[PDB]
Amino acid sequence: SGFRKMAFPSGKVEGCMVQVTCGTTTLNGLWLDDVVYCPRHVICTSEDMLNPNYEDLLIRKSNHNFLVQAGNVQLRVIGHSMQNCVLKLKVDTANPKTPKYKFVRIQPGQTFSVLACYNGSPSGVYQCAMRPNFTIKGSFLNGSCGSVGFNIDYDCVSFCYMHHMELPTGVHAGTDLEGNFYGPFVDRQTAQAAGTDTTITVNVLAWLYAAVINGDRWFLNRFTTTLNDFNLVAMKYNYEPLTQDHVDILGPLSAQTGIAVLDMCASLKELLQNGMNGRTILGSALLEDEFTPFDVVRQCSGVTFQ
Amino acid sequence: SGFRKMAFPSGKVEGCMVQVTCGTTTLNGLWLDDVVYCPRHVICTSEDMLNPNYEDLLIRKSNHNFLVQAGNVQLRVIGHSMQNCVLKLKVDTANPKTPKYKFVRIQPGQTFSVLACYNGSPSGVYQCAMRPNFTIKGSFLNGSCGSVGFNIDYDCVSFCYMHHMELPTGVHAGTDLEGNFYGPFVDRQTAQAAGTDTTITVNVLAWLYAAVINGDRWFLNRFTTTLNDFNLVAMKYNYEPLTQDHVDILGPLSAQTGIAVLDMCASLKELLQNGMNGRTILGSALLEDEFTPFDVVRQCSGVTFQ
Ligand SMILES: O=C(c1cc(=O)[nH]c(=O)[nH]1)N1CCC(c2ccc(Cl)c(Cl)c2)CC1
Ligand SMILES: O=C(c1cc(=O)[nH]c(=O)[nH]1)N1CCC(c2ccc(Cl)c(Cl)c2)CC1
Repeated sequence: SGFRKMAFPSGKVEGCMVQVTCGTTTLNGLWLDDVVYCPRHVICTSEDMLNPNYEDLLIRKSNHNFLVQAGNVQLRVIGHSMQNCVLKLKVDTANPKTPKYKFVRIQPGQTFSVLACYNGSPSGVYQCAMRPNFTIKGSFLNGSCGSVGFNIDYDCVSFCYMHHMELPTGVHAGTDLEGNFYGPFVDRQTAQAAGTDTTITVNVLAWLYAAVINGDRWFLNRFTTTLNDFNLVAMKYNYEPLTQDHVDILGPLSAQTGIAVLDMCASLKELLQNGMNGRTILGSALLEDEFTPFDVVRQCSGVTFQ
Repeated sequence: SGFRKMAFPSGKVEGCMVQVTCGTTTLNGLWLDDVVYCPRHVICTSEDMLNPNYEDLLIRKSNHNFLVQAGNVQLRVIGHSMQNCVLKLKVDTANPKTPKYKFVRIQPGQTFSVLACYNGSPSGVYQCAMRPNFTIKGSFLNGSCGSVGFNIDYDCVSFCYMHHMELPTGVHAGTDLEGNFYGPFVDRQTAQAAGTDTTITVNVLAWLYAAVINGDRWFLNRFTTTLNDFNLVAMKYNYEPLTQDHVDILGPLSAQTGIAVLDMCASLKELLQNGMNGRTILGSALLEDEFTPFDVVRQCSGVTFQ
């Protein structure tokens, strides 16, 4: 038993991280087969950051302007191209540590692991969720651009996020690995604001099921509610509305605990209206929304990876 | 910026995990050079667990009773011995992925990363602290014994924990890698209780400095206090007393923020006496004590590893 913010093991990703330098700008790249992927703003200088014309900036570069290092080994760049907001550098050596991988775009409410890197060297791993406003609440310092987010399904790494920038409010924005931003952001150093965030309701319910599995039961009651009665209260508290698909997704956790989803919703309704009265749930005094139903199942029933 | 529960990258450890089977009992082992380390209770059966005589149980075993698998490859066991509560299995092949490593015993209040494993396969990584009562608040299911805890200093993995059991209250107990338990526990299935836990004060202060670094300042004031006046309040709230060594350890965070340690103690004194009034610090509504001063520095100033 127990419940922790658990990240995926990062070994398969650590061997794909490299350092990319162009001019006096250095950041991280992702080396898969014979291509290195990195944020295209590596080709900017101080004068360009405010209103860069990336087509102009790239045509003025040649392959030898790009220094790629995998630890000690230098990788020879033999080609470059731009795909949306990511740069693809063709190199002369295929990465022998390339795992089975795919590029997926995730949805708000989904979670993934971030391998934070500096100078091509992995520094730490943590779990976060994609917020409804398409930002993530990460932990990133200068030099972290090009760090990636990923999930592991069996033996396959699904890359879903490449880090590009920090917004003024301290949250983070980036792209999928095809270079398309999450959210309405662009890779220029203008002041951009994220939309208002909401709480991910299906995740809060999954976390309450994890609490019950671990012996925290004080918030339960025998009331029930309907989807529509719940959603009326949820919207008042800036909670995402709950759909029938969400109910179905929680099925396995309902089955395992014997507490119907709409029963659990009645408990949540109560917690939203009267607070938690200085009591805690799984060691938190706030309702946690960055565990998916799948995260809970994986941690409270146990699945490994190859 | 930002602040997350960040674990060390686990790649260097993932390649040392193997599966150990003896009879119908299977758990995880740690394969370094030509030795596999695992909890000695792998040699117990249902009849033995309550009052095992490990010397008796081991003399009745031969090398061929131990099945060790590294993925597909079977490792031939060519010798066995017991060192305190860990079993050492000599195998015919040295692990080619053995990192630079050392075995260290950590102190209460220190943090480390746990690589949770099942059937020799890494499942997740998370950060925890060694509690003052020598337990950890982990997340472990059946089959997790032999999972290890570690820190990474530069290129060197310091192994500090091997998982042995879950106590009745849902917390976890284990040994260092020399097989000596943390705390007053023994590897038998008797009911054992942990002592009362306390809050790790130097860690709470480090976390308040991280909050200031990240722009949460609402709890500051201009009061100051003395070590002895603070410790009188701390003991009333089940907080570990604060020493001059702790003050010195926080120096770099005092320097970076311009807030003297005893000033920060006055803020903590206030938070303990009046609570947080439904305000939050770094996204928590409780005082967090599982980040060391070194954890904060690493995350709020940036250090990588080789
Ligand atoms: O490395 C970081 C960084 C990331 C982070 O999350 N937090 C932090 O403090 N620093 N940089 C700041 C953004 C910079 C940039 C330059 C040019 C463009 Cl066009 C854009 Cl969009 C961004 C590159 C350098
Ligand atoms: O794998 C787990 C496990 C760990 C955990 O943390 N949580 C959970 O639910 N299960 N086991 C329970 C302890 C068992 C044991 C058997 C014999 C002895 Cl002598 C001892 Cl001391 C312990 C081995 C199997």
